[PDB]
Parts: sequence; structure tokens; C-alpha cells
Amino acid sequence: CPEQDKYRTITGMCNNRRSPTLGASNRAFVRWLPAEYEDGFSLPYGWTPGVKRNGFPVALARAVSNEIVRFPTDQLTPDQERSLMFMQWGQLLDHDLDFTPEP
Amino acid sequence: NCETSCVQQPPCFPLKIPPNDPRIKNQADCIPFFRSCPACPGSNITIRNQINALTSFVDASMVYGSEEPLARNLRNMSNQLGLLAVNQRFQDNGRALLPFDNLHDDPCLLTNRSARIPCFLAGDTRSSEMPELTSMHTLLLREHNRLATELKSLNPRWDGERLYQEARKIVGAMVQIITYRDYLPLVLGPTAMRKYLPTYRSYNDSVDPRIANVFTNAFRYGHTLIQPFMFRLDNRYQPMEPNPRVPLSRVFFASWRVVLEGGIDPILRGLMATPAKLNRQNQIAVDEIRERLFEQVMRIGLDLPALNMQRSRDHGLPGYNAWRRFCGLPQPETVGQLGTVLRNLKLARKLMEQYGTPNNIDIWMGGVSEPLKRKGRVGPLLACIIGTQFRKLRDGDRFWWENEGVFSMQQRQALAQISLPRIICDNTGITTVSKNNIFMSNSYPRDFVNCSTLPALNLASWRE
Ligand code: HEM
Ligand SMILES: *[C@@H]1O[C@H](CO)[C@@H](O[C@@H]2O[C@H](CO)[C@@H](O)[C@H](O)[C@H]2NC(C)=O)[C@H](O)[C@H]1NC(C)=O
Ligand SMILES: [Ca+2]
Ligand SMILES: [Cl-]
Repeated sequence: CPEQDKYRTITGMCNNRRSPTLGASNRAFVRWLPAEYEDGFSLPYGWTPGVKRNGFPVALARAVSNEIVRFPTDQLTPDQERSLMFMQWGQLLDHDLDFTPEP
Repeated sequence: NCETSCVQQPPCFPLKIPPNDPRIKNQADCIPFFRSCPACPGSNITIRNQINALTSFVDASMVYGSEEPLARNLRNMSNQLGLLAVNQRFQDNGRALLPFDNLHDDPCLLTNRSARIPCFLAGDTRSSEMPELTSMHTLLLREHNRLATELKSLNPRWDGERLYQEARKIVGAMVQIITYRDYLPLVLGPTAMRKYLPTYRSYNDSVDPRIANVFTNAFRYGHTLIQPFMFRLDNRYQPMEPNPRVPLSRVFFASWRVVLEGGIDPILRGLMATPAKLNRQNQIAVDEIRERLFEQVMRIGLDLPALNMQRSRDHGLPGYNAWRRFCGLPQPETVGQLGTVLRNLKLARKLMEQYGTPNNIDIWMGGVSEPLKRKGRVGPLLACIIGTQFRKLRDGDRFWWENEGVFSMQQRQALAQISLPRIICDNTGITTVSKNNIFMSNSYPRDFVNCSTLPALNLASWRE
């Protein structure tokens, strides 16, 4: 870890001198709450058929999309107070912060 | 074989088909899903967690990259001008374009079999996901080379490494300025902005700057803003024919639309003069992303809101009431209680029909169901998740543009002028930009101004 520096590293390495990997790329996310899995450590809720979550059946993510999210395209409301750039900047900014790889 | 199989074997976690589905009539089919990479592959000790492939900082790593080999490959290594490499095949009316990527199964060639236009190469792998995103990337690459070109005429004794870094530090600082001064207040609203992001004092080394797992699903609130078309506009902000109101289901990975359909200028004009989609409890997300996500490049069109919910379960994220408690917010138990919190008992009864209990509501579903905070676009829950993340990203960044030593007092004064409209002027053929704030200005000509009125960033304080 260099004693004096003017520029950022590409990886974020060395930004926090005490814990040099914090904020750096290809590292595990921090957790604000402990994880909740079927088996307590890896299986996601909805994995095992018949296994309830907090005393209730687990709703199919698609059924939730269909029953709450779904709407008729025509009946759309435009934001009087926001441009589409507001949306697009959010995605561009999201792409500066996080990317969760999958295999 | 997640892309083709329905069998639930690791690493596959496909979304099963409900009866009487509005589109997928075959219940033996599914929505493909790959479980996010474990931080600790195959452990029976550690509680499964996932990886962030990027730098959490607002350092414009979506331009420079987050890994050394990619970072070099994005830089023009032919001269000592410290430039970012450009496309050597096509140009947007003279102006620079992102270089092409050498990919195995390139999805951008699938979008138009006769165009033979591949994906673009940028700091972040998702550059070609939508032309609106590619445009923003094309804009920033131009700024890096605009800054290093201007920086050379200022300090000729400076070498390539001194030119690249200084132009990188400026771009990064501009991203923080637009984000914190213009973007975030319009997301959080005045009250949350004051609570979660009070005035910057100085960098603190005990502030964890990492992205929390929940932020990755919570920041997806952005999906509710998504308009069902890509809006292209002419030099006079009038619909640009042919294809001025193109559906998003035909724009994903459609990089050929940048290379063969008028460049980034009709796209960038569209984001300035088209209103965002508003989030209403009876109008959460459009069918272009809910039923036709990546229709062209996949066996089946995906459901973004449903992938958001499966991802929260993959990541083992606690439900709605757990996060409500985390934020210091009340946790409804009953349908009447949820009704009061959501200010909508129609939705509460619906959310109880699916989930059974407010404890099980998926973070994204619960998050986006809350009434919007005054002059903000998120409810009390998401404002807390989003606000806390961004505070840590600012307060725990050693290279934050406002920290002592990062920039000189004069550089800070020069940087404070910048705006996204000016950057759009400084790098495109667009003569009529938006009046600040760019994120609120959505109507032509009422909210629009001319380039001469916009003050450019003066690099006089950068003279060594
Ligand atoms: C129409 C444009 C957009 C498309 C097509 C899009 C598409 C996607 C897709 C396909 C994913 C991965 C889903 C999964 O498997 O779990 C994703 C993730 C995400 N999106 Fe969006 N998105 C868009 C706009 C936005 C916006 C505007 C925001 C925020 C303002 C946003 C924030 C996120 C975040 C944080 C993730 C997870 C990032 C990660 O860690 O990998 N998205 N989006
Ligand atoms: C894919 O890209 C090609 C470009 O090669 C598109 O072709 C243009 O199509 C419009 C149709 O009105 C015309 O201007 C020309 O006939 C085309 N130009 C050339 C050079 O071919 C084509 O339309 C796109 N494919 C689809 C199905 O949209
Ligand atoms: Ca970054
Ligand atoms: Cl978390």
C-alpha cells in the first residue's frame, strides 16, 4: 500500500488504507442484515416444494409480477416533473457501483 | 444449462409458471435464472453471499473499468496523449464512438442479422444493453479525450499517464457532482436528502464504502421509471422518422441503431425532452420489460420485476418488515396496518393475497409499493436504503472531489460549474441543451436553452 498517492487505483484497492479491499472490485458485498435462506445458509426461499417462509407459502415471483405489477400499456402516466434522462442516469450510475456476476 | 433447461439443479433457479398466465400458456416452460456467483463456492460453513464485480465508489469505473487488464485495453496505447481508445470502423458524424468488443456469442449481432454490428467495449460490460445507456457511455468517452486534449494544450510537458489520470479525476468528479447535487435530491426528496445526506464535512476512514447486498435489489426502483419506447428527436426536437417511437423490446442489445440510425444525438435529445414513466400503485412497470425483456436475443422474453424478486431470494434478502425495522420504520402485521402504511387497502389485500404476511413481501415489491416521498420518486423504505448507501459512498471515499487534498480550492470552484447539459454541448452536435436541473426539465421548448448561455468548465486552475 503506497504511503502517498494522487490517483485512484483501477480496482479501488488502497482507497481505505486500514482495510485496503473496501470498495475494491471482485469482493463480497457487505450485509446490513443476516441472510434468510431455506436451510439457513444457501437454498433460496421457493427452492423446496412445500417449504413455507415465516409460516406462509412462498408466492411465485411471476405470480406477484402478474397480480401486482401488470398494467394496460395505454393507461401509462408520464412524469410531469422528470425527464427520461433521470431514468438513464440512474442505470449509468448503477453501472458505476454494482454488478453481480452469475456463472 | 439455465438458458434452455427448467430443471432446478445448481446453478439454476428457474422461475416456475403460474396457472392462467397472461403470456406463457405452457406450464412446463419457465423464466431462466442463474443463481448469482457465491463468494465462497461450495461451503457448508459460510452463509452464502454474492460478489460485486465493480468498485463501489463513484469513480466512473463504468468508463475506466474496475480491473487492470480491461483498463489498459480501453486506453489508446499508440501515443503519449493519454487518450481512451475509440471505434476504428464507424464515427457519429465525425465525433468518436466506443470501440467494438471481440465476443464469442455476441448478442448485438442477433438484433439485426444483416447489420453485422457487434457490442461495444466500455468500463462496464453492460454498455450495449440499451442505446440510451450506450449514448451516455459514448458521451463520457468523448469527455475523457476532450479533457486530455485540452489538458495537453495547457501543460505540454505532461506525459500520457499524467494526461489520462487528470482527465479520469475530472470525469469521476463530474459523475459525483451530477449524482449528488442534481440526481439524488430528485430521488430522495428534500426531507430524506437532509436526513440521509447532510452537508459533506470531510472523508472519514471508519465509513464502510461497500455496496450492501440489499442496495443491488433496492436501486432497481429505477425499473418503475422505464418508458416503453426509445424516443428519437431531430435538430428541432420533433419526432425523427424513420422509427421515432421504437419499442424497448426491439432496442435491447440493438447497438446497430447507434452505428446505422443517426448516432447518439437523436437518442440524447430524446432523454432530455421525453418525460419519465411515473410510478403509480396500479401502474408499477411496463410490459416491454415485464413480458418482453430481451425477446430478440433469447429463447423467451424475460420478466424484469419477477427477476428482481427471484434475485432477492437468491441473495437471501430478508423480507419487507425486516428492512422496515432496520430503517427505524413501523412494521405492519395486518392487512389494515399494511393498508395504512401503503395508503391503499386495494394493494394491501393484493399484497396479502400473494405473500400472506408483510414479513414475506420481497424487498423490491414492498419498496416500490410505498407512496412516493414529497418531491422524491421513492417511499420511506427505499429512501433509507438508497440514502444510506450514497452517504457511505461519499463519506468513505478518500478521493471524494470535496475532500482536503483531492482538488485545489480553485479546481473545486471550476468543477462546481459543470452540468450534464454543458457536457452534452461540449461533446455532441446538440445546440439546444436542457435548463438545469436536467432530470426535471422534460418539455421542449419551455424547459430548454441554447449553448451560449451555458458556462463551460475552465481548466485554468489545472495549469502547472
Ligand atoms: C430499460 C433499461 C434497463 C434495463 C433493460 C435493465 C435491465 C436489468 C437487468 C436485465 C438486470 C439483471 C436482472 C437479474 O437477473 O437479476 C438489472 C439489474 C439491475 N438494474 Fe436494471 N435495467 C435498466 C434500468 C435500470 C435503472 C434505471 C436502474 C436504477 C436507477 C437499474 C438498477 C439495476 C440494478 C442495481 C441492478 C442490479 C445490478 C447488479 O448488481 O448486477 N436498472 N437491470
Ligand atoms: C437492420 O439494419 C439494416 C441496415 O443494414 C436495416 O436496413 C435499412 O432498412 C430501411 C428500411 O426502411 C431502409 O432505409 C434500407 O432498405 C435499409 N438499409 C440498408 C443499407 O440495408 C434493416 O431495416 C434492419 N432490419 C430490420 C428487420 O429492421
Ligand atoms: Ca465505481
Ligand atoms: Cl444487506
